[PDB]
Amino acid sequence: SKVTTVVATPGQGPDRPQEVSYTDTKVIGNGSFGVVYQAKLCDSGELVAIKKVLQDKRFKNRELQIMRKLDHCNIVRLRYFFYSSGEKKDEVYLNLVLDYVPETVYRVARHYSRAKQTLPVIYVKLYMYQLFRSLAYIHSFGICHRDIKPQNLLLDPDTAVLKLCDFGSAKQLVRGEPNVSYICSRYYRAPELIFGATDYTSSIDVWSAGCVLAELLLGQPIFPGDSGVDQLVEIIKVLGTPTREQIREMNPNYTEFKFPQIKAHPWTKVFRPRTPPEAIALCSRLLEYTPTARLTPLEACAHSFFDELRDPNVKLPNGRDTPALFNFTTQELSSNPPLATILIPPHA
Amino acid sequence: ENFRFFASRYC
Ligand SMILES: [Cl-]
Repeated sequence: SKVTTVVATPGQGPDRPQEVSYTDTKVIGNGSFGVVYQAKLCDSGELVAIKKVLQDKRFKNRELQIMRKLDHCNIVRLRYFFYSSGEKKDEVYLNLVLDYVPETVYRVARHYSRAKQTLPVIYVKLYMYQLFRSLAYIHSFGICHRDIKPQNLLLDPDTAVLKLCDFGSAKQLVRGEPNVSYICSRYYRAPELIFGATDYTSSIDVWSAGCVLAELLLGQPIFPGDSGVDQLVEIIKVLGTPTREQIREMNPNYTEFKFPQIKAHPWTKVFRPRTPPEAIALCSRLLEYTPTARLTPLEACAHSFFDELRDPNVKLPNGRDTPALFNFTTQELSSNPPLATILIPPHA
Repeated sequence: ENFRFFASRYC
């Protein structure tokens, strides 16, 4: 067994560097600045993932600064960080040591879809609720993730615990300070991003979250396409042509362009006939052109679609307890504190 | 496909 030691700083708690030892290193994925490793910490036996991110000498790394201040059961935990060399010669890389989670929402979704089966709705409810909580939490700091997609939703399939990860695009949005439009991944981008807006809000994450919900209900992405124009055609086929008033809420530079002229498809026909009507209702309040008309994450947690999760006797299909769903904090509740009446049921 | 990890219990 090859043991490796490094000097590293705890992700949370005091800034005192400590000796960290790990072993059982093995490649588990590919990253944008080098491959991603798994390792086992010698002191606890816990598995971690180690991701390289490449340090800017001019700026503090934004992802590291965000990760150090987040503490939530549905967000991946930063255990340690340290600097090293790596792929490119002479380059210094930031290494983020994250708690390892073995699967993703995308893996589970593809497993059902390949089998031509639909994900059981109880899991759709559990996953989407946990994602909306993670989003309520980061949004309460003003932090927008900007790359919500199924592959960024870590999942422990045994316990049904979901954790949001990959904050490499996240940013604290400030009104009246522009943001690059080129973030968020194909299939999940809000139409104001497709239109190249620089003045969007955290509601781009809610659109992406609606895309994930629709995907879980359909067994395939709802707005596929390799170009923004192909993606927009799929959006227009569902929502219909945006009005000039809607376009001006998305990007007013686009109001006078020629768009495909298409009537909205009825929401009840977008999904299979036996899709639960509350899921369709929820989806229709997330996939809205007007960004301010989309539900907030906290409003989405309180939606009727999630009422089964507030039932005292709800259980996982495998017979286990559901994960923690009601340990809201003042921080997490701050966008609308008296939603706790729905959010925290009596037995909590 | 577009998977995060190389390995999975579902493949
Ligand atoms: Cl994945």
